[PDB]
Amino acid sequence: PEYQNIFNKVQVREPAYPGVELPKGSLPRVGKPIFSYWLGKIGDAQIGPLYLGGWGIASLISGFIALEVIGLNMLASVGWDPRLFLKEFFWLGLEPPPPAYGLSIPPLAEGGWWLIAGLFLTMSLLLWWVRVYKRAKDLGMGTHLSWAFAVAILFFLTLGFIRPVLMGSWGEAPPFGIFPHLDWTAAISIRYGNFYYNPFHGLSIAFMYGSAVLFAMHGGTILAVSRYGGDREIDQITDRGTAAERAMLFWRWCMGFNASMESIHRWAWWFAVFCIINSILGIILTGTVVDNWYLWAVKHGVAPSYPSELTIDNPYLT
Amino acid sequence: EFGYITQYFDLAQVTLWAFWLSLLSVIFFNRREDKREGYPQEAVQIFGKTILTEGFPFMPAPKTFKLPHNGGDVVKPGPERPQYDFKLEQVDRFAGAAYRPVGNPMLAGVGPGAYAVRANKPDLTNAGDPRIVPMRVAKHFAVVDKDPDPRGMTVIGADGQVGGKVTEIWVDRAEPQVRYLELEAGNKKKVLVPIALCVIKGQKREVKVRSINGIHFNDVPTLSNYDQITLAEEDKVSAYYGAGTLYATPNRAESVL
Amino acid sequence: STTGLTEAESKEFHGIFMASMTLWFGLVVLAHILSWLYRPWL
Amino acid sequence: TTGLTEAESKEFHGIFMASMTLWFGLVVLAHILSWLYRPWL
Amino acid sequence: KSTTGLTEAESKEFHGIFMASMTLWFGLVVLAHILSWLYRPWL
Amino acid sequence: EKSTTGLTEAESKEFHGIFMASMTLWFGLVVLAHILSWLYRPWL
Amino acid sequence: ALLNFEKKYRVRGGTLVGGDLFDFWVGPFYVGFFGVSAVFFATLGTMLILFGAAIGPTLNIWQISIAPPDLSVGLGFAPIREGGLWQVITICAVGAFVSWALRQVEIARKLGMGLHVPFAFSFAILAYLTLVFFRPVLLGAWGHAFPYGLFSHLDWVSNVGYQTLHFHYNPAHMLAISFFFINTLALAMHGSLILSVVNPQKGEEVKTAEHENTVFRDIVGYSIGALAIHRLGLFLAINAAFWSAVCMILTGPFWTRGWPEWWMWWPNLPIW
Amino acid sequence: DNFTGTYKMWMFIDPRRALLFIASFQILLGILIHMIVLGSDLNWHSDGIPKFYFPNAAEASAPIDMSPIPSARNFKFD
Amino acid sequence: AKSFDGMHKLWMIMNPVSTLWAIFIFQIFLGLLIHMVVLSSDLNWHDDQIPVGYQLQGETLPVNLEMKAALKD
Amino acid sequence: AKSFDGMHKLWMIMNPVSTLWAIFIFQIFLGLLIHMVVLSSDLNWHDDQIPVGYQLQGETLPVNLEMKAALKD
Amino acid sequence: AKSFDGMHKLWMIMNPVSTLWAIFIFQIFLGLLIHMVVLSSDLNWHDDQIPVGYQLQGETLPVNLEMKAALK
Amino acid sequence: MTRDTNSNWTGHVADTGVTCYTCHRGKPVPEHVWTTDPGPDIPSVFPSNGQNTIGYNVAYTALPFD
Ligand code: BCL
Ligand code: BCL
Ligand code: BCL
Ligand code: BCL
Ligand code: BCL
Ligand SMILES: CC(C)=CCC/C(C)=C\CC/C(C)=C/CC/C(C)=C\CC/C(C)=C/CC/C(C)=C/CC/C(C)=C/CC/C(C)=C/CC1=C(C)C(=O)c2ccccc2C1=O
Ligand SMILES: COC(C)(C)CCC/C(C)=C/C=C/C(C)=C/C=C/C(C)=C/C=C\C=C(C)\C=C\C=C(C)\C=C\C=C(/C)CCCC(C)(C)OC
Ligand SMILES: [Ca+2]
Ligand SMILES: [Ca+2]
Ligand SMILES: [Ca+2]
Ligand SMILES: [Ca+2]
Ligand SMILES: [Fe+3]
Ligand SMILES: [Mg+2]
Repeated sequence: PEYQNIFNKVQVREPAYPGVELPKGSLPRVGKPIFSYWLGKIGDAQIGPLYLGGWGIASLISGFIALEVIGLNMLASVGWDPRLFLKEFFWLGLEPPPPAYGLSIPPLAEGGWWLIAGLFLTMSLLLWWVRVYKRAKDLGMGTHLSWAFAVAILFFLTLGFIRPVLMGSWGEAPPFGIFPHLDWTAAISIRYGNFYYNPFHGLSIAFMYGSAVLFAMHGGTILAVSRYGGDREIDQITDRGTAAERAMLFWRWCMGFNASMESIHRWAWWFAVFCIINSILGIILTGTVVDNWYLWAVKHGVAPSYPSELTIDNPYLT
Repeated sequence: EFGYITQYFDLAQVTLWAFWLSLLSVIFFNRREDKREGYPQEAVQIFGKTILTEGFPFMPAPKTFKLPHNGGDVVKPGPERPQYDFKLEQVDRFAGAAYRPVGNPMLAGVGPGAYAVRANKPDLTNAGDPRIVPMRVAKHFAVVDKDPDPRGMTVIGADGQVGGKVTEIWVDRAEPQVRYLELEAGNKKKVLVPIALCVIKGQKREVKVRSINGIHFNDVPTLSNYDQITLAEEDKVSAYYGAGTLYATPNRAESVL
Repeated sequence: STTGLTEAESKEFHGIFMASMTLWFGLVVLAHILSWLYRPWL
Repeated sequence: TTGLTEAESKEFHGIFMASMTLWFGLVVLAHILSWLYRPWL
Repeated sequence: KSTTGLTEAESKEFHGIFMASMTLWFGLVVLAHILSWLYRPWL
Repeated sequence: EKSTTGLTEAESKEFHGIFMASMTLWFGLVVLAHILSWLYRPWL
Repeated sequence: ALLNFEKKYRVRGGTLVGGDLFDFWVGPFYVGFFGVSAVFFATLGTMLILFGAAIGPTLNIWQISIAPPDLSVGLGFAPIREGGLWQVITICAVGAFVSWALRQVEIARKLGMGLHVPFAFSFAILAYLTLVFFRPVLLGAWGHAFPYGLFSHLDWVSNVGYQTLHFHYNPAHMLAISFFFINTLALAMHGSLILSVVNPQKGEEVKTAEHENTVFRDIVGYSIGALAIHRLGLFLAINAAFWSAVCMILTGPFWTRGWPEWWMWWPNLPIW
Repeated sequence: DNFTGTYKMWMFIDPRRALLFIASFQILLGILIHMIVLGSDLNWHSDGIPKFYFPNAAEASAPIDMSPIPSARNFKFD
Repeated sequence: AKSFDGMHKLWMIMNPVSTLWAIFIFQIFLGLLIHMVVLSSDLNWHDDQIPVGYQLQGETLPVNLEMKAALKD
Repeated sequence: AKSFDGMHKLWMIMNPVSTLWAIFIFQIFLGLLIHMVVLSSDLNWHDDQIPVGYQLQGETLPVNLEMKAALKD
Repeated sequence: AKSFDGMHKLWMIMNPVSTLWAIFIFQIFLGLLIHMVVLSSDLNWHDDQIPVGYQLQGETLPVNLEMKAALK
Repeated sequence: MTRDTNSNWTGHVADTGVTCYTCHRGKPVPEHVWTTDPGPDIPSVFPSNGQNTIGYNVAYTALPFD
């Protein structure tokens, strides 16, 4: 057939690019850039350099302290054996305090290490937030990447710090494992009567499906007009060429309305952020306001009603 | 009692209403941003009169892009540059009918061969230099061995005939990668072909261009200066190759089954 | 030739390739005879 | 091609074979000791 | 052809010091194991 | 060729003087805090 | 209505079936043979869903449900009131989805562009056909597919999940979820970056491609590129769909225990 | 001596980066040691010295994992 | 018997170094796989406790038995 | 007896440095793997309590026994 | 016995700096790994309560015993 | 115990009942029984939480194993 533009057939090298000049008073960039042939088959081949200033070092100290703690407790749970660590790795975890301790600080091997790791991971993510903000603002760009990051951090803090405090127990938070955190997911659905009848859960699922749909559509459309220079979106925005025109006619003819080369990126932004906004809203109300989502859905006229034919006798009533 | 009810109104309900209203309102703003290009639209009336309409919701107020290196201001939604001179005949006498090109379809600029009217300036780097340039002007580039160097190969043209030979590679300095191949055609002109319309076979040492035919490489649009390319010229070249996807053979626009 | 080898180079490579493959298969057969003597599986 | 001539290849081959033989000798010795200590078949 | 830029004299020098260092390291390892066997024999 | 920070030898001497003074003062305060803690709640 | 620049692109040709008979527009839409087909099948399917709601107990939007046949029908034909309506609607649905994809192909041919979007749509279609055709055929009955109803296909999803005691430990399910999550993250970052470069700090010029590369190399140390992020996008979404189809074809036809017990192959390797 | 030329250290190690590392590390280590000591028998906030100030539970067991969420606040588990 | 004469020409269309590497890698993967498949069957030779069980031998040493006796008191 | 004469020419088509690195890395990985495979079988030599069990030796020291006695009261 | 004569030429094809870094990193990783493997076996030397158990020693101090008596 | 179950618990074993063979199946010690699980070996100052292992009796999940 015709070239599909999925891999780079011919590669070219020039000396590495150090980066746009920073404002005066900045630290130098660390690292000497290297090139990857395999990364260059699909994208850009340069790796590095990297910018390490004040906020991105405090972050990376916090995060690595947290990682050391989590790893060592997982390793103590098998008796220090690395062979068993590799053998049973998906079943290990660091577990939260027993719920009877409330919001106090428990002893170290009965939930205090969980508390330490949570605190250090929190600080890591807030320092990283400041780094992302300043990096985009020192180059003179809008700070749109910090708004979305803030939303994600808020969801991490909701399930984990805010909801456990509003409930009165640290033992309501997830543990640090793979299968352990999957077990937490299932159990919190079972305890509060079926998350499928949580309406914010349904809306966030709507927006996660929509993210996949929209990004398949956009990735397809821009690869399909890259023969007319469509992959260069900044120029198509500030001087509309034939690639943008064809891209917008396609969708107009197909489904009756369209966006522009700049507006589709606002649709992307919002579809990714409403998913997490509804995530926060659905978790923050569970347990603190609603105790059984299925009974809520029945009270508000939402759940179907299968035919019965039988009678089952509740043995606690007999 | 298993399903006893204490009170009908709760917080989850109100919050859900608030969300329905917060969506339903970003739709409004995004739909308004969608109409900074291509509007007001042209509605054709009962007996052919055309008016400008604007849709629902209405168009936003204009905003300004300030382009770098004194590249001017762009207001959007704003004026438009004038279309060129396409000729078309309608096929059926109603507003929703299709059109046919009047002359030679390859040299008409209608259908998949239409193009836009951009600036007559090159695209720039962050330093002020032209962005897309031949590899003899950019003296620091090199093709990575492990990859077939296309310089020298031939340009078979979709009906098996030869179009010409590759003589240069055009690179992109802002993001290092190949954008165009330059070739000498059958009548000894220098023409470009986009790299995203070329299948390169290293062992056969061929480049297959499925879009147009071999004799069609003589009429590809040419450049003013061969040390740079402008936005307008990019559009013209690419559009000429795109017209062949429907006009090269008389059987290409003719219902597969 | 699409690999750049002439016919003489191909003959040379083929000679040594066949010798090496024969030696490898000999060692495999020996390993299986020992295993059958120790722990017969059929 | 690797850019080695035939003399360089001969040299490399000599030392490669010597090294591999010594390594296999040490392996055999380790296994004799292990069989004496804890026989597995 | 793959090369490191070292001449034959530089390689001889590097090799001398490399072998000395490796021998000293292995000596220290042997000493550690003799102490461990005296304290807690494992075989 | 070699990695440098642009400081001359005089600037390095100056920085070193003040760095060592500050570190000594900090360690002094640490020792004082630990003497108080040992007097209040001995841990060994 | 036509856009400012639209008229020079509305030419004839590019079709698959039909020819010059259905080559027109109605308003902004393009019709074609497959446009007629799609609207025909969508209308018929919708009207049959509504009738199946009319013969049920309620017209509440959340509680409508049309269910498939019983497992005793096998791969046969069910009565209209006990499963046959579901079969007719599920024929209409396939007809409409495939029509949609082929109409897309006609449009792209007319505008001179590549067929990436119908190709990516094909994988959604494949996941649907896995749930209604392939899995039911391998298990031997149409009554293994899901009913048509909001809130009522969710009961199906729940009970099918619990038929394996813990469906989170399904391997292809884990892989698909990984792709879904990474796709939302990537879409957020891409949206943010383009908006940020054409909407800079107040009183500044529009930035360039060098700025786009620099920002991510400063934060993270690697930047993938403006054309490869579109590729990465097509890739993550398609893979999500693909591994969903695999995870459902595995459950029932090729595995009948609990899903945690599959993973037992790993700690039983004789190498630890 | 042997440490005569140590001050030349700052001619190839950046003093700005050194300072930024040391401050961060010291503050984080402060927080860490305080939380570690609070999660042990040396804890000084809820140890009941010189007095228990809260209305604590009269009979608080040793908490296990299979537990419900507590009804009132309590800080005396031992 | 002369039907395999031109066989040496195989290396004029197949690259020798690529083929060598492919063969070596495939052989190593297959070696690991067959050893693991046979170790997971009745033919396993590491855990069969032949010629003797060594963990069991360690549990019944007189010193270990006498120490386990003095603890069960 | 004369089949393996030209064998030294192997290094004119295969890169010596790449091959050396590959061999070294593979050997280290295999060393770790075989040690881990034998440690997870009946042949394990760290936990077999031969020549004596040391945890058991620590649990029955007279000092530890006398301290555990004075806690039962 | 003269089979290993040209061995010193190894450093004309293998980079000395890369080799040094690889050796150092591998040695540190192996040190950590072997210490952890031996500590998780019957040879464990931190928790074996030899030469004495310290938690048990703290539970039976006369001061702690007299305080636990007056509570109970 | 067998007489008690056969007479007083028919809400569960309704008119089919149990004999010895229902559990011993011709052996003096039944095949599937349980005791209070101590858990894996961990450091001596670490209390058991009772989960996050393989868990052979709870269908190989990371759920509480006893
Ligand atoms: C029952 C087991 C024994 C035990 C049996 C052994 C045995 C056996 C050995 C060790 C060895 C070591 N043990 Mg011990 N060891 C025990 C308990 C401990 C404990 C502890 C917290 O309980 C610690 C912290 C150590 C720590 C150490 C390291 C000093 C050394 C590992 C070096 C290394 O990895 O370098 C690898 C890293 C490099 C080579 C990088 C190169 C850096 C250069 C060369 C400088 C490094 C300095 C180096 C670490 C030490 C040299 C010491 C000086 C002469 C003072 N052991 C228990 C009691 N231990 C090993 C050793 O002694 O090596 C000689 C060794 O063979
Ligand atoms: C039972 C245990 C004791 C206890 C035992 C100790 C011990 C032991 C120490 C502390 C130290 C500290 N304790 Mg205390 N501490 C207790 C209870 C508390 C409580 C509380 C809520 O109960 C608080 C808030 C504190 C807080 C503090 C900090 C003032 C100080 C940590 C400094 C630091 O983090 O490095 C920050 C360091 C830097 C940023 C780098 C160097 C500082 C430079 C010069 C610039 C920073 C400005 C300024 C000097 C900051 C410190 C202010 C004072 C003047 C020291 N402790 C209980 C009662 N605490 C440490 C200390 O005293 O340090 C002298 C210390 O050694
Ligand atoms: C107790 C239940 C189990 C569970 C049981 C199941 C079952 C059962 C299934 C999944 C499936 C999925 N699960 Mg699960 N799942 C659970 C928990 C999770 C969790 C989580 C956070 O816990 C996540 C993130 C997921 C995520 C997922 C996805 C991997 C997958 C759904 C995407 C998909 O199928 O696309 C595929 C896309 C389609 C099927 C869409 C079809 C599109 C059609 C062609 C177009 C329709 C157009 C329409 C009619 C037009 C309307 C037009 C209007 C004009 C607008 N599950 C719990 C543990 N899960 C599903 C799956 O993998 O199926 C393949 C599935 O069947
Ligand atoms: C009951 C089953 C038997 C058993 C039955 C068999 C049988 C049957 C076979 C083996 C074979 C092998 N067995 Mg065994 N084997 C058993 C237990 C073991 C144990 C152990 C921990 O218990 C180990 C580590 C091994 C390891 C090995 C390897 C030596 C060999 C596979 C090499 C390979 O695949 O190269 C693949 C890699 C390549 C081809 C790359 C290129 C190789 C180059 C040319 C150099 C490699 C050198 C060669 C491996 C070593 C032989 C050289 C001589 C010393 C001269 N077996 C038990 C006791 N084993 C195979 C064999 O012997 O091959 C001849 C074989 O057929
Ligand atoms: C019951 C089982 C026996 C046992 C049976 C065997 C058997 C059988 C063998 C070993 C082999 C090894 N055993 Mg043992 N081994 C046991 C317990 C141990 C313990 C321990 C913590 O209990 C350790 C740490 C070791 C460690 C080792 C290594 C020294 C050696 C593997 C090296 C390698 O992987 O090279 C791979 C890496 C390369 C080739 C890269 C290149 C390295 C170059 C060439 C130089 C490296 C130096 C080399 C590592 C040391 C040689 C120094 C002296 C001259 C001997 N064994 C128990 C007691 N062990 C193997 C061996 O001795 O090989 C000769 C071997 O055949
Ligand atoms: C049904 C009925 C009663 C029919 C009677 C009418 C008659 C008689 C005939 C009409 C003729 C025909 C054939 C009509 C068929 C159409 C009908 C009826 C229905 C289909 C409508 C339909 C399926 C719409 C669904 C719309 C939805 C929900 C979309 C989901 C995704 C979404 C929200 C997208 C918003 C963002 C957009 C607009 C993305 C498109 C878009 C993308 C993705 C880019 O990448 C891009 C790149 C550069 C420039 C522009 C773009 C661009 O616009
Ligand atoms: C052996 O390994 C070594 C040591 C060598 C290092 C290797 C590291 C490795 C292999 C690590 C593996 C890690 C894994 C698999 C981690 C899995 C993590 C997952 C999937 C986690 C999922 C969820 C956890 C969540 C959401 C936790 C949220 C916790 C929060 C928000 C904590 C909040 C606590 C706070 C803010 C502190 C309050 C404390 C205080 C003091 C105020 O209380 C009063
Ligand atoms: Ca106190
Ligand atoms: Ca054996
Ligand atoms: Ca032993
Ligand atoms: Ca000890
Ligand atoms: Fe984009
Ligand atoms: Mg758990």
